[PDB]
Amino acid sequence: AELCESLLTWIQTFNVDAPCQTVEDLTNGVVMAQVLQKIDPAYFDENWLNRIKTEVGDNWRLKISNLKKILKGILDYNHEILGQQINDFTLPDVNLIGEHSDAAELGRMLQLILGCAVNCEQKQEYIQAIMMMEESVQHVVMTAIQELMSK
Amino acid sequence: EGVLANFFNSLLSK
Repeated sequence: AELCESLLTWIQTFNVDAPCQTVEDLTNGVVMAQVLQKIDPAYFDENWLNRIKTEVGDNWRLKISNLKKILKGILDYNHEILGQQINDFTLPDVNLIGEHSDAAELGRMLQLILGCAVNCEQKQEYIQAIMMMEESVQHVVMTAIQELMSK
Repeated sequence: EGVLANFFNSLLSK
């Protein structure tokens, strides 16, 4: 904890198209998918984004379907592009995100997305941007990176 | 907190 909301602030620095003001705004996967496209548009391309349904509303079953596709993508990216540098021993429980808006599990998913950004080809620029954020956010991001980069 | 910069610059150094 203290992860989800600091990482929400970080997510907000991408200024994606979908609303990203609240925890609930992240539960259907669309914001996450748009952020991943910004992180690596060569991998998280339009063909991939098309699989994420928009206008989900309160349909938690579709939320979960979207989130499973997002997590699949992250884990494939980690394996195929990042050489397994992100620690994926504990997977976020996307069912609890969909069914209960569980912000702790959401924080874990956001941590994986952070791991993509700080290991992608543009990692220098993502890290430099983090270094401009509020100190309280940077400290949580630091702890999150320590965890995800450890073996 | 300046030590935060050491952490992030250390990532950049790797």
